Amino acid sequence: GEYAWYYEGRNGWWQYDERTSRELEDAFSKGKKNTEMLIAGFLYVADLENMVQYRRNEHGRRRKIKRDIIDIPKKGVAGLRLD
Ligand SMILES: Nc1ncnc2c1ncn2[C@@H]1O[C@H](COP(=O)(O)O)[C@@H](O)[C@H]1O[C@H]1O[C@H](COP(=O)(O)O)[C@@H](O)[C@H]1O
Repeated sequence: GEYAWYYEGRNGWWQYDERTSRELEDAFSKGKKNTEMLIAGFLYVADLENMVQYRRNEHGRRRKIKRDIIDIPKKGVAGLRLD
């Protein structure tokens, strides 16, 4: 039973990078309703009640997030395609 964090792409799921995934897991484990993440130098909000992420300070997409097993189909990790 091993788990990872994922964010929605247009037609699939991407796994979060290792550091961010650990931060999400910490926040989830403490019962936090939300947390902030640094993604490529930009601040994002992870809303753990509604299970969505979005950029903190400027416009962007709302992406679904989920916590699921490692052994699911996925597109890659943090924008780096699996080959
Ligand atoms: N948690 C994250 N980790 C890495 N990159 C991210 C993340 N959140 C946003 N970005 C990137 O930040 C940009 C703006 O996202 P927005 O509007 O939400 O703030 C996007 O390019 C985001 O990257 C995604 O989309 C790419 C295409 O994936 P397809 O739809 O073809 O599956 C792919 O690189 C994928 O990683």
